[PDB]
Amino acid sequence: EGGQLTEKVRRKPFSVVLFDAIEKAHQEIYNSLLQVLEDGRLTDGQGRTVDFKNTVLIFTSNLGTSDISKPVGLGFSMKQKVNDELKKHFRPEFLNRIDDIIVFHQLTREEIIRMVDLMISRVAGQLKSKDMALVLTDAAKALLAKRGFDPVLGARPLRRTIQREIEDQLSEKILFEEVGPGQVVTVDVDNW
Amino acid sequence: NPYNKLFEERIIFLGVQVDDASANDIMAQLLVLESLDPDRDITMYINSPGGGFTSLMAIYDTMQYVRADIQTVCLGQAASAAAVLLAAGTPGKRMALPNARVLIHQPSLSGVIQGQFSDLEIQAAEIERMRTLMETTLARHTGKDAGVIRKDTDRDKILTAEEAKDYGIIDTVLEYRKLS
Amino acid sequence: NPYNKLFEERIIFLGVQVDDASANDIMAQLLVLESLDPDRDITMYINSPGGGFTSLMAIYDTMQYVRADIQTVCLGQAASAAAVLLAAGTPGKRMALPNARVLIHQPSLSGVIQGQFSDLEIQAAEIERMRTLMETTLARHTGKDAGVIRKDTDRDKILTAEEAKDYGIIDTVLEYRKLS
Amino acid sequence: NPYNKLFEERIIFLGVQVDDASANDIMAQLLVLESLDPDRDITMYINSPGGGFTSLMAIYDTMQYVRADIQTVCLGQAASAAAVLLAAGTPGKRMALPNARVLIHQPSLSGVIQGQFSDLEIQAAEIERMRTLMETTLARHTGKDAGVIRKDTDRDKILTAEEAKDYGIIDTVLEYRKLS
Amino acid sequence: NPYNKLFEERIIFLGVQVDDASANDIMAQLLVLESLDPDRDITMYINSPGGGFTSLMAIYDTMQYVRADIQTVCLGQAASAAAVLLAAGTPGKRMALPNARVLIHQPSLSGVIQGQFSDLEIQAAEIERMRTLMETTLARHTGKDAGVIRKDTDRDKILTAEEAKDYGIIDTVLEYRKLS
Amino acid sequence: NPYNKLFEERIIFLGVQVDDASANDIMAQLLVLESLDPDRDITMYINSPGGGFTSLMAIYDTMQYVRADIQTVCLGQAASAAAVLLAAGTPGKRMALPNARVLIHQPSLSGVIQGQFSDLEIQAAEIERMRTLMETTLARHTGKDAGVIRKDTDRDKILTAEEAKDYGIIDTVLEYRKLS
Amino acid sequence: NPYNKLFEERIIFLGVQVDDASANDIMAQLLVLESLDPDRDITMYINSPGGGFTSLMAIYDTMQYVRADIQTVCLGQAASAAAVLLAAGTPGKRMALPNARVLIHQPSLSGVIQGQFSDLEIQAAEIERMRTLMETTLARHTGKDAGVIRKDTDRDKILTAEEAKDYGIIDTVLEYRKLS
Amino acid sequence: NPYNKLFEERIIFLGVQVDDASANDIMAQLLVLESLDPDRDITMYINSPGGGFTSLMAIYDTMQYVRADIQTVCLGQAASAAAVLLAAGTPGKRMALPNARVLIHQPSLSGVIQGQFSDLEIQAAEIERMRTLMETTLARHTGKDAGVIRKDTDRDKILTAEEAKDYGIIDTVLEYRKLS
Ligand SMILES: CC(C)C[C@H](NC(=O)[C@H](Cc1ccccc1)NC(=O)c1cnccn1)B(O)O
Ligand SMILES: CC(C)C[C@H](NC(=O)[C@H](Cc1ccccc1)NC(=O)c1cnccn1)B(O)O
Ligand SMILES: CC(C)C[C@H](NC(=O)[C@H](Cc1ccccc1)NC(=O)c1cnccn1)B(O)O
Ligand SMILES: CC(C)C[C@H](NC(=O)[C@H](Cc1ccccc1)NC(=O)c1cnccn1)B(O)O
Ligand SMILES: CC(C)C[C@H](NC(=O)[C@H](Cc1ccccc1)NC(=O)c1cnccn1)B(O)O
Ligand SMILES: CC(C)C[C@H](NC(=O)[C@H](Cc1ccccc1)NC(=O)c1cnccn1)B(O)O
Ligand SMILES: CC(C)C[C@H](NC(=O)[C@H](Cc1ccccc1)NC(=O)c1cnccn1)B(O)O
Repeated sequence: EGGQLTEKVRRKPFSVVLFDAIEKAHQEIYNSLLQVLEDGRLTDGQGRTVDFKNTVLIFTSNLGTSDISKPVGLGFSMKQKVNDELKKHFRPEFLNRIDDIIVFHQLTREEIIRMVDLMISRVAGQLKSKDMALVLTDAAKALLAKRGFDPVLGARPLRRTIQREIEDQLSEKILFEEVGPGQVVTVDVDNW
Repeated sequence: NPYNKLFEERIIFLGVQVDDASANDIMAQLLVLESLDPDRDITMYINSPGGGFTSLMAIYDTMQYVRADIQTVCLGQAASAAAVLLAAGTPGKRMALPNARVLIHQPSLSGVIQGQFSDLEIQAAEIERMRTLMETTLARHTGKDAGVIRKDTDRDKILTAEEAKDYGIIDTVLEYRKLS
Repeated sequence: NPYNKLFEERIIFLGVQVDDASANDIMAQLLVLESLDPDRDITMYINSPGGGFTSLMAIYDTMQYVRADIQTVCLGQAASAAAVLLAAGTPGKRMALPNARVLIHQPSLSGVIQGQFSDLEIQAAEIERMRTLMETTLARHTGKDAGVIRKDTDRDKILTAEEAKDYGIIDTVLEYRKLS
Repeated sequence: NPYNKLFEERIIFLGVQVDDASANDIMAQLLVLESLDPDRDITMYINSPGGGFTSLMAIYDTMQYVRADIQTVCLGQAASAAAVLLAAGTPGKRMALPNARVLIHQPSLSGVIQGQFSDLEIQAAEIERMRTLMETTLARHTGKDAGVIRKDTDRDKILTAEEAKDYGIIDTVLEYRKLS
Repeated sequence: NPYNKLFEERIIFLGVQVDDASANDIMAQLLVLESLDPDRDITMYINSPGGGFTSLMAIYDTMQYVRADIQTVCLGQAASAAAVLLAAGTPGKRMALPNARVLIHQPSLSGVIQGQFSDLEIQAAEIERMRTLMETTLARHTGKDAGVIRKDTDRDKILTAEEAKDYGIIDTVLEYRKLS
Repeated sequence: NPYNKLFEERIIFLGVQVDDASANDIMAQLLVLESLDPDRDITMYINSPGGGFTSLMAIYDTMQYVRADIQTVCLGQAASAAAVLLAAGTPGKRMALPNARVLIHQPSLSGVIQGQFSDLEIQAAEIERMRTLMETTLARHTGKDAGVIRKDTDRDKILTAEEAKDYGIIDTVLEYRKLS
Repeated sequence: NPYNKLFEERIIFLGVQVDDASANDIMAQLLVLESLDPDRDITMYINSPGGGFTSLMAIYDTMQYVRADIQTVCLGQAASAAAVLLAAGTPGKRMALPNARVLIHQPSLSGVIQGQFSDLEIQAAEIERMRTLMETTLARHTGKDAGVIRKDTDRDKILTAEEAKDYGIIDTVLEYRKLS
Repeated sequence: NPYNKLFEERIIFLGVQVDDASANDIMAQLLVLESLDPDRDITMYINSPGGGFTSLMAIYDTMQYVRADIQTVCLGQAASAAAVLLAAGTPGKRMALPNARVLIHQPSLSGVIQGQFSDLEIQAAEIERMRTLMETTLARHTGKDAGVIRKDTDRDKILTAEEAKDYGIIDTVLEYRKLS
């Protein structure tokens, strides 16, 4: 284990490899990754030609956390803050073979509630399998966007916010034994 | 390195004579700890003999600027500019060790500055508004009338930490934790 | 290291007496931050007692040269040359802390320089064009008539930050952020 | 590096003249060893000629603050502030080498300080409460009546370690271990 | 480190008083940038008060020796030797900031040197050929008659950058990139 | 680094004037070599002009405290404190180079100390018990009667290494080992 | 680091006042470059005001000792001892910049040395054989009669580089390489 | 680093004024090179003005102690103590550069030392046995009668290297190797 890239990427020449938190790694790690951006081939520790030829390689760095850390900074008072953090942290030999650098912004509240809409509908298909129905309301969706988002980590713990705040109280139906032919449950937690 | 581990645990150590270079270090440290975590309290340890009014109000404004609460702890001495910085902590978080000394006194020219009387009417109007600003600052932070502080800082007013609590310079005299 | 993290966040810290060596450091820092990102604003923190006119106009021209906007922030003092550098920031980005002091005064020879009267007619014509250039610079950046500044910098004109805003030295007195 | 290996084995080495900067180092070291292990005894080696009262009471309060017991060991000299810091160790853990010298004496102004008589009535009331605090501190730690210490520290009272044990400054004169 | 990033971008920063040690640094830097790329222009930033004639002609000959064009930029001051080094740049590449000062004056003995009159006829013949060499150098680089420069550097001739362009010391007054 | 390789081979090098800071280094080194191997002999090289009595008895007690035998080697000089530290080695392990100088002399106040006669009766009782302790220490280690040492250290008693062996300061004059 | 890259390209930079410590650095550098490549030419850059005769003849003998040819290049000044070191380069490899100054003069006591007349007959016989050795050295390297050099170094003989070539101090005045 | 590469090739460089700290460095270096290879010759380069007798006899005894032969090479100067260290090399391995200076002279008190006549009869008996030991040492190493050296070191005896060979200070005047 280690050298497992044979069973992954020359098993699948059409693949997508994600390098999460590349800013944490050592310099010597991506000196060996300079091959695969130039050539598309990699030399394994067991002597294989691990082709990265059709693989969409994607590197990842949250080199941006300044605004993220509250609307304050190091001064006495976005997109280009994390661009020059890559230049500060990495070597320019590594960054320029990469095709496009994609920067993500802070999500607007109207952008978050659409993600809430997409993910509340994922469990709703498993409710009408048992002829249950979460009657959807938009007042609860705004509170899920408040609780399931922070500007350091947000829209990743949104799904745990769904299962802790909705799905905990929908287990209270069968705790007090609500099955029937089907119960049209509507939940709204208090305002914050 | 023990000053690094103070600063990694968000403790700015004043320590020396408040001059320009000491004020420049703390404002660099107040804003970095503002940027590292603006919601976590900066602690400021004060063992200073004071000095400097523009260096005072450089440290004073910066520790009032930052989002973080400043926990001022007087170690053995807070004199002149440093006792104002000691009162400059957030209310409820101004601390002093039991045998720490708080020395409040009006601003003073260290050494004579020469000049024409028109030059000296301005250097005297400057130390007068240095004096009123020292008293207006120390009245916002001690809850006194700023004419009371003018009567009190007429001379050198040495405060023990128990009577710097009664004066309003600090809020808590620190109790010992020797588990013994 | 807190001065590095200021400079990595594009903050040039003036801090000390403006002399040659202090001017040499800032021009080295103004041009590096010009080359790192010429469209991102350089911030200049000023806690200086001033001094130097050729060191002033070395810092002044370089912070006027660079593509980046200079955000000048007065910390506790911008006396003499440093108040000219404080006005030298871009309009709308000249800041001061609330208890910062702005001290504008005409150029002065520190100490007597000897010489023949032909030598002294030139050293006096020099400080006269040092004086007019200090007033012409401070009139471009405060919006005054440069004869008004000659009347005002006749003596030491100490400006509080609220009345350095009214004078045009700074554009904003910085409000505090303590969560409070 | 032998001072690091003292500090890694939880030994704070006083060593030099107790001034601000020496007091600032020890309080940085007393609190780091408090945070590394608050239940394991800090040892304080004292070879100091003393000096400083606010620097004394900065070191004194911090070594009384921490959860760890302070083992004070006098090496060759514990004079003035040092001898108070030597008594400031926890009871049973105050040690001295057999030819170490303990010198207790009342506080003293190094050099004349000038001023009006109203200024000097306060600088004399200060050294009087410096004197009573030196005697009240040294009475908590030696078990004497604090008027006895006033009679004894009237002049320079040099104590040999065997008669600093009888005085209560230390608790144990250290026996030698040369296997021989 | 901002002086390294100047030197990595082929900018030699004069900055300080031209003495031996300052001349020794620049000749070390002029030849390294000659060896790194002899066809790419070295830029020389000048904020110097001058001084030294053998240190002048050490920097002067080395910046004339190298294959690279020397772009001289006057920052706030080019006095005495530094104004000769400012004219020592290649034609078309001699720059000055708009409020930079160019001060040309004949060589001078700093302080009295004693000796017999035969010793002083040689120290006076030396400063005379220091004077003619300063004028012959400054006539090659300004296009003047070297008797005109003797009349002009009879006293201290302060040149503004706009009239150091007319004098021939510099070729371009640098325009800004922020319009304020 | 040659002082590290002495210390890695358990050689403490005294070398300089015995003051506080020199005494502080050796006690740090005597205890580290005590902790590295308490059964392996520490060697102490002495080339010191002496000085200090509390710094003497700090080094003296520590080299008597440690479990390791102290091999004292006099290099070119052991004056005052140094010669007491030279005798402070373990018996049989006190060495001197053949042209080393051992200088024993009674304690002395470097410079006048002022004071009232009650202050000076104590500073004289101090140097008297400094004198008796210097003689009682040097009688334990030379096997003399301590009144003999008072007669001998009445003035400066320079001992050659061959007659410091007869005096009991050292035990062996070191023979040369040049293969020759 | 520009002095390292001179030394990595086998360039010893004299630069400063020839004293003991400057002579000690160059002899350390002359022998390392002797050991790195004894057949590749060491270049010696000279911008020195001279001074020292035993420091001269320490540098002189070492640059004559080594197998490598010494290329001496005078930068702005080769005075006294440094002009002897400038002639001390190998024939054909003694260079000077066009405005470099070569100053040859007889040895001199900096300051009065006192003593009995028997002591002063020897200090005068010393500076006489310092004088003859300076002239015998400078006659081996300039091809003059050593009585001619005594007549010429009777006073301070300033040589321009073009007339230090005619004198024999250097062999080539360096032409400029500005590609223009 | 050129002093490291001397020491890695077993060359101790004396270089500076022989005092305590210079003697302490060489004895640290003489014993490390003794421990690295006791059968390979240590080379000692001497460019020292001398000074110190106990520092002399610290270096002298250590270079006589070690198993390795000491090759003493005089560079430009061996004066007072350094000429004794120059003769202190092993026979056949005492070298000097051709224009090196060897200066032998009797020991001398730098500056007056005060005291009672009983104190001064001992400080004079000390410099007398400093004088006899300097002559007995220099007679073992030059093969002279030690009364001849007393006549010769009555005053300052400057020896050229060719007549320091005849005197017995050195054994070989070093011939040059410049391939030329
Ligand atoms: C109580 C507050 C206002 C601070 C006090 N003010 C002062 O007297 C000190 C004096 C001082 C200290 C160091 C160097 C130069 C001058 N603060 C000042 O800078 C100052 C200057 N002019 C008038 C009043 N104060 B205290 O003496 O430090
Ligand atoms: C806005 C500025 C120009 C006002 C004040 N200027 C001055 O007084 C300064 C202080 C100073 C510094 C060095 C040498 C002599 C004098 N004046 C000058 O820079 C100066 C320098 N040389 C000649 C004449 N004036 B302040 O001290 O900066
Ligand atoms: C036991 C404590 C008091 C330490 C003692 N040290 C002192 O005497 C020192 C010496 C000193 C230093 C600065 C200014 C004036 C006096 N006393 C003080 O710390 C002090 C400081 N300010 C006013 C009065 N005393 B020790 O020498 O007894
Ligand atoms: C214009 C060129 C020639 C330089 C001028 N000449 C000189 O006076 C300087 C002297 C100086 C001046 C200020 C500070 C330190 C040294 N150049 C010299 O070294 C010098 C030496 N002897 C006679 C004349 N000039 B200027 O004064 O620096
Ligand atoms: C052999 C023992 C007694 C050491 C002797 N040292 C002393 O006399 C030294 C005196 C001294 C020496 C150098 C610099 C400053 C002070 N002892 C002391 O430290 C001392 C301190 N206070 C009063 C008297 N002596 B040595 O000089 O004989
Ligand atoms: C031309 C060669 C000989 C170098 C010249 N020599 C000297 O004048 C130097 C100047 C100097 C340096 C240090 C101490 C006293 C004097 N002469 C000596 O080195 C010197 C040293 N001791 C006695 C006599 N002359 B030059 O002045 O540097
Ligand atoms: C020739 C050998 C013996 C050394 C020569 N002798 C001396 O003149 C030196 C010069 C010197 C150094 C330090 C302090 C006082 C005096 N004499 C001594 O070493 C010396 C040291 N302490 C007392 C008496 N003489 B040399 O240093 O001139």
